Amino acid sequence: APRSVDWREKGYVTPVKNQGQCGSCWAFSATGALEGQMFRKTGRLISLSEQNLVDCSGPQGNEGCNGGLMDYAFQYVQDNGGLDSEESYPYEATEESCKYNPKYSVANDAGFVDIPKQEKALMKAVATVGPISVAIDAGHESFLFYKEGIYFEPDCSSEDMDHGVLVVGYGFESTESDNNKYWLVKNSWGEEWGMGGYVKMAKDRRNHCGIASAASYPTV
Ligand SMILES: *[C@@H](O)CNC(=O)OC(C)(C)C
Ligand code: NA
Ligand code: NA
Repeated sequence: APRSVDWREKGYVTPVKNQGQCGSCWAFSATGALEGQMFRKTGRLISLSEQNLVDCSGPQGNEGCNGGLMDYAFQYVQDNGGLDSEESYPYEATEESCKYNPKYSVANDAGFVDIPKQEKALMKAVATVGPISVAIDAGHESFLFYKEGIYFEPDCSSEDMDHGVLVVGYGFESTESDNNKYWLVKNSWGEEWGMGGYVKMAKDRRNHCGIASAASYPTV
């Protein structure tokens, strides 16, 4: 596979968004992955509505601001036959009744693909598909204050994830400890967090923070 990949350079990735004080991380991860696959299909980058997923994808198993799963969101889009644009169905950071309107749908999918729970399989998927939805353990103060560098948290769990994010690539940089490899991860806490809203997560350090344990993407 390539040693470095950055799907932002190829135009697959919208700007960083902010979920606010709602547990909708899973909706931002899913829109990010579908935004990439729709651009790969059509050549158009269109920002998609998280509020649409928060309000409407409960029948697929999601729970609004109390959590959800990207795969449940991809299933909703398939079941529903559409997903509205971000401009048409803006984000309010609170759960409300479903207001989906197919006239303003700009995306679709036909299911999704779950990646084997190995970082090597995640690398192959990032290298060949585009941005991938992933779940991580972000429940540590170090993750809140992250500014730059390769994030490594020794108390991070590989099994108990609490936050959905989006792998847009991977790469490397020389470090003190010679643990030089990272996943390039888009968060949804605004661009003031981390590095313009991105974080470099330690790669090939034993599935650090669980980044390869629930990885998937939508099929378009
Ligand atoms: C993020 O706002 C809420 N966390 C969440 O839904 O975690 C997973 C279920 C692990 C995606
Ligand atoms: Na919070
Ligand atoms: Na279903």
